[PDB]
Amino acid sequence: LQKRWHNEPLPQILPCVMDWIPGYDGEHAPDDAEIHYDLPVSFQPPRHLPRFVIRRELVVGEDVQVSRETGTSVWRPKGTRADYNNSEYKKVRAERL
Amino acid sequence: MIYLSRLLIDTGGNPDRPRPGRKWLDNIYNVHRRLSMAFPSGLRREQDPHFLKPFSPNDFQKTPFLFRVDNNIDGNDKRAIIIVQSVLEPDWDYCFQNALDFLAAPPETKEYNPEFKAGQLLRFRLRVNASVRRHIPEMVQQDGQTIETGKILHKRVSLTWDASSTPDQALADWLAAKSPKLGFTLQRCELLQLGWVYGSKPEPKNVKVKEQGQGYWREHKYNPLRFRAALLEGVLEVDDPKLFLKTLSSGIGKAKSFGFGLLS
Repeated sequence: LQKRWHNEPLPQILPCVMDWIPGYDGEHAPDDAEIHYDLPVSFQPPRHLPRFVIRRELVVGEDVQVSRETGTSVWRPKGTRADYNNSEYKKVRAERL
Repeated sequence: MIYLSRLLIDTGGNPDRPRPGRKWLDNIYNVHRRLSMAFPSGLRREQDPHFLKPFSPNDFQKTPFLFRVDNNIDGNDKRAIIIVQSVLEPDWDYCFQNALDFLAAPPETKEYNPEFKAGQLLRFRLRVNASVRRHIPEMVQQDGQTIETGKILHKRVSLTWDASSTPDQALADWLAAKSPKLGFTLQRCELLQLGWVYGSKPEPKNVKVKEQGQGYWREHKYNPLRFRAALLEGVLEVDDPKLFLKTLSSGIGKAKSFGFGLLS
C-alpha cells in the first residue's frame, strides 16, 4: 500500500467489495448483501443484469502494509556551499595565481 | 634622450590601515613589474581605458628601461623618490588609474639633455651591484657534517673585498679603476648605502596532465633572488662627450630591471 507524503493520514480499515461465491449449489445469499446492477449482457445500447455484492473488511498489518515512499516532492533549487578543501582547492588556487 | 621624472609614492603613517605602496616597495620583482606595465602599448589601447582585462606580459612593449628608488627631503616633507627615464614617452595615466592609493602627488614629466664636454664639477650619484664572478667557487660545500662534495659552479657571488680596510677606499678604488673604461673618472667617492636587496619570482611548471588535451593541470613555484647594493656619489670629470652617452643610456652595471642603474 502506497503513501504520497510522509506525514499523511492513512485509512486503517480498507473496505473490500467482493462478489458472491457459491460454495455449494443452492446457497442463498446472506442478509446483508446489497444488489448492484453492474453486469452487461449487451453493450450499445446498455442492457444490464444485476449481481450480488458482499461487504468485507481489511485492517492493515496482517497481510497489507505501507510501502516505501521516497521521491522528494520538494524542489527548492539546489546549490552547494562552504567548501574550504576536499583535495581540489589547494591545487586549483595556484593555477590562476 | 633623457626622460627624467619623479613618482612620489604614499608612505603611510598608520600600520593598522592597509598600506599598498609600503607593501609594494618590499619586493623588487613587483617593483619592476609595476614600473614596466606603464607605457603599455597602443595595440589594445583603443579597446579599453579601464585596466580591466586578463593580464599577459606579451602585449606590453619589451623595451628595456631604468628606475631607482631613493629618499629625499624637499623643504619640509620626507617623501621617497623614484627617478625614471626611458626612450619612450611617459603615459602614467593607466598604470595607476585604479591604484591611486599607490601615489601621493600626480607624476611630472621633465625634459633634459646632457652636455658636460670634459672636466667640470657638476655630477651626481650612482647605483650599482657589487657582483663579481667567483675566482674560487669551492666545490659546493654541502651539509650533514659540514663537508664539501660538489665539483664547481660559476656563480655571481658578492664581492669579497679585503679584510684590513673599509669599502670607502676599497670600492672607491674599484670604480676609480673602472671609470677610464666607461669614459669618466673619480676624484672623490664616499659611499652612502650598502647591503642586500631581496625579491621573489614565480616559476610556472608542468607535472600533471589533462585527459582530453595537453597538460594544462599544473602547480606553482616561487624562487628567491638576492643582489648586493651600492649607492654612492662623486665629483667626476667625463673623458669625452661621445662615448659617455652610451654609459648614460645603459648605466654603470646593468641590473636595470632590479634597481641598480645609471648615474643620478
